[PDB]
Amino acid sequence: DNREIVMKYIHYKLSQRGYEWDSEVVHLTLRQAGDDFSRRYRRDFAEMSSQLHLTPFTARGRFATVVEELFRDGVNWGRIVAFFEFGGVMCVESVNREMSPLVDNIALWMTEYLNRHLHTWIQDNGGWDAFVELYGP
Amino acid sequence: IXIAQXLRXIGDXFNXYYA
Repeated sequence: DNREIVMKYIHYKLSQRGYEWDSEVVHLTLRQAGDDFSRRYRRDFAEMSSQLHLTPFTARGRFATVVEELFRDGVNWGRIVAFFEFGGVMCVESVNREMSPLVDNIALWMTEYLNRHLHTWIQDNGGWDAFVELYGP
Repeated sequence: IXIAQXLRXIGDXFNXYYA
């Protein structure tokens, strides 16, 4: 089930920067994945927090905007990873720009979008064990 | 929509480079 992965992930990316907040298999290669995916594209992610500009009055709207565009023409795993890392970006500039309540808010959003927009694709395409298989190393 | 299209691109490149 979906609300769990978001937590351990968000909690992982927040923890691995200095901040503390609020079977077990997929998680771990979803962390090795995010981490490799972010280093994979460090120079591309730098340009991202520089266009983020997060205020709570805009947070919902900022998140919606991106997520809908990212998955507009379809889903694949790479996109799904990119989604998790983006949640991680928001959750961090929240804590940085002193908005840690958002971190709770962003978590619910990520979860509402997994369950109400991405679940079907993951089921119709092998579940998360499918993913682990593919990421492996 | 910047920011999202160019996550998309790298997402899709990743999903390539892992095909």
